[PDB]
Amino acid sequence: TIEKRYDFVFLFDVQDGNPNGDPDAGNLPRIDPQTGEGLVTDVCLKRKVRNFIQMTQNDEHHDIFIREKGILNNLIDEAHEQENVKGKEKGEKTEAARQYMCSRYYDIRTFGAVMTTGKNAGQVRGPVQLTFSRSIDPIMTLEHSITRMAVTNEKDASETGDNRTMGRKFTVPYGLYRCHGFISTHFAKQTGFSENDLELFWQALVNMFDHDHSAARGQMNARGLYVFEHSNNLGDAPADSLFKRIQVVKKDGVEVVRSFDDYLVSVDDKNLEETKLLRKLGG
Amino acid sequence: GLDRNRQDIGYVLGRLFAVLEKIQAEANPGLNATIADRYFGSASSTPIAVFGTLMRLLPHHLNKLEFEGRAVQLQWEIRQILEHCQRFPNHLNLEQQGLFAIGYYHETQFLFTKDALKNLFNEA
Amino acid sequence: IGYVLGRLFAVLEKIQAEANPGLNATIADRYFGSASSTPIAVFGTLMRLLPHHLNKLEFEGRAVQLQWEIRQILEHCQRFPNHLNLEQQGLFAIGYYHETQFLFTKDALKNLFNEA
Amino acid sequence: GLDRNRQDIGYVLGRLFAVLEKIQAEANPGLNATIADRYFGSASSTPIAVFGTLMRLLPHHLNKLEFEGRAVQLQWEIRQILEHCQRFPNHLNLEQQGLFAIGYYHETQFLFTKDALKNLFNEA
Amino acid sequence: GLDRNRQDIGYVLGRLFAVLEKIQAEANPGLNATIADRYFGSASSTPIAVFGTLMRLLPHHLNKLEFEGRAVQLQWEIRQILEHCQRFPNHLNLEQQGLFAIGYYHETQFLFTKDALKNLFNEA
DNA sequence: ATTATATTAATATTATATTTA
RNA sequence: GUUGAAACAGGGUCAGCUUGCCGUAGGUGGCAUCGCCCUCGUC
Repeated sequence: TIEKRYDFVFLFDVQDGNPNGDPDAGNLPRIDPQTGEGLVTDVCLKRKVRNFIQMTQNDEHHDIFIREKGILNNLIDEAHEQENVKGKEKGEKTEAARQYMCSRYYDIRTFGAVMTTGKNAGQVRGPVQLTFSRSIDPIMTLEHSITRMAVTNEKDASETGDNRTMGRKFTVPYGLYRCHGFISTHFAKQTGFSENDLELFWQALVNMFDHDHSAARGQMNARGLYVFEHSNNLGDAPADSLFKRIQVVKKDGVEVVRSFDDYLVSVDDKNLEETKLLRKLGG
Repeated sequence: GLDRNRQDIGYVLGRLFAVLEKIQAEANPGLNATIADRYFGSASSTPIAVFGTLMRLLPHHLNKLEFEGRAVQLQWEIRQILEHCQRFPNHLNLEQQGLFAIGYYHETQFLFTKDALKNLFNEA
Repeated sequence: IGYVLGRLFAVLEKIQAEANPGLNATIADRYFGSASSTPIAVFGTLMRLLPHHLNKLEFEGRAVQLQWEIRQILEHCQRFPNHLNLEQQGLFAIGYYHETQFLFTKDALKNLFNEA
Repeated sequence: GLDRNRQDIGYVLGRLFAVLEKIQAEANPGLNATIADRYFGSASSTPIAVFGTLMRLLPHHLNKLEFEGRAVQLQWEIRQILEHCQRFPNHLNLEQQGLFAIGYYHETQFLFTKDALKNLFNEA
Repeated sequence: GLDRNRQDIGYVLGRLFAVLEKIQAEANPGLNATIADRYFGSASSTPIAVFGTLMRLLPHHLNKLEFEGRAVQLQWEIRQILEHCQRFPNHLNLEQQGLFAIGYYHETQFLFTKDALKNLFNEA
């Protein structure tokens, strides 16, 4: 079980593609309506971490939460028929099953999952809780509409000639999604989030943009990862100014940004040397 | 049951989305997933992100129609709706959020009729 | 302004039930707490969830009839009010029950849709 | 329903695309695929790539018209629109993305009228 | 709506093409195919190939005018535009490609006016 | 102390010369 | 002017002392703007 507080400043961008698409809008990434900053949900990073663990582990005591062929009720029923089948008086039986699943599953240990279906077994508050990403420069939507020379269904739209089904494949030119996230210790002591699991989660967050790739998302990479390791379980300084110390703004006289040569990640670790640490894993 | 002179942004936005959905439905009867099954989820909140692709896909949807006069009438009513739409806002207020769906279903009801849209188009 | 809103909530719940037969946490059990009071908050998202429920329906003609009847319902409402008064919440409940029993009748919604 | 003194880049860009589409439609009534069926898909995002070919094809479209005074009026309103367009931007913002289609359909409605464009041209 | 101190190559190139087209139109009202109907198709991409023949035909177009002072004013504004044009480039960038048409229509609007070009020429 | 469960409608807006000492 | 008259709903009372909407989850498998076109006939 970990005992320190970690305030990591995850920074990642996108070369050309659709990163975190659709708040129910067709196929466009989440962007700020009032301004234009791109937004990326934390569930995408969580799924990338899960895929990295699935491809770089394959062992027990670290379940990866299977994909489409994985009914949650079936997994809950399978985890219930272990040490606490019935002889545990429902109440503490749910807590025992939750602890067993935390010791067996890695997704519920790092983040969490819903285990309150049919056979209830409590719920996990979750130690590591990432937030929604947000860029700084107002990104623009390219919308790269592409075609296909093969129809899908046999409906009336399939003409006698070129059976075509076009559509749109949205793309993004740039946008350093300044992600945020905090890690607690009280829930980590209950879920069993040890330091080895924390190191595995850091490695996944660092090297998830090298394997989890597709045609819609294109090419994505992680810039830097500045983890703010604390000293105790108390609160020293508000995390707002702590995350504001690593500001990311524009460089010289430029309108937009295209790569890392147009951003100036101002890192001035001066006032965060009281009772906190600093490490660089991705940058 | 439709107010075309309300001068409300949500009303005209909903009417525009409704006529867009009507055009997409008329383009092909065997349509599985329309725009309302994906575009409407953020049409009343982020209209500047969905209505751009909507206006981009509108001419192709009009050309897909078997009748060219139908597309002319649909564009005419689109512009008659957007007359009161001086600008596409960033985000709609709660009252405007409701007026969006209000105008949407009002325009859908006005369009799915026997003699109404053509009658209004004849007096222009 | 309240009766047609109740009919709207009723047809919304009916479409959601026709979409998912074994429903546990329906849109009712999560939205009716404020639908009876604040309409612009609940219906601002129920109208978003509705087209997905209509697309989920295996019978497209049923979704067509439900869309036509919800159009006829919302036609009487010129704008979603900010808050439903004490009598407006009663009208909401009355219209909800009326529409939810008119839709669960033998051949009522189909006969109404065929007369348009 | 058209603001000609909005001083917005998206407004004038949309109005320019609208008058371009109107000119292409007036060049030949039996037109199958217009510019809106291909050029509008990236007009609000990459205007510097489509509006170049648009201005290249504009004089030929004006010469294709059977009436020479109509082309003069269309060029006059084109320039009256582009007065507020000090430069063609690289990419439009979301607000400008919506204002593009706003001005497009507003100018289309203003053009498809009985006595309006000629009335505005007479006072010049 | 015209910036004469923008110091942009596309702006001055478009203004030069616009005044050239204005001179050709003033040379004869009964003109069927002007330069814009042929020269503008590659004016923003290959200016060094079209503007050479343009400057070659400019003096004959000025001599074709019935008024000699009009040609003097047109040459004066041509040179006032080309002041910021230090050289004719090989190919214009996309931003410059758009600025070409921007300056073209801006100068056309500035020229087709009552009292504007002569007023600017009087203060020289 | 349930019900119910199959498709509305679709044929053309507009269209005649700014300015030139 | 000798025949139903008189009539309190009261003095007056905090409806609360309060309670995390959540624990949380990839718009996806991916799809060629294409198969194509003398700037000409020529003064």
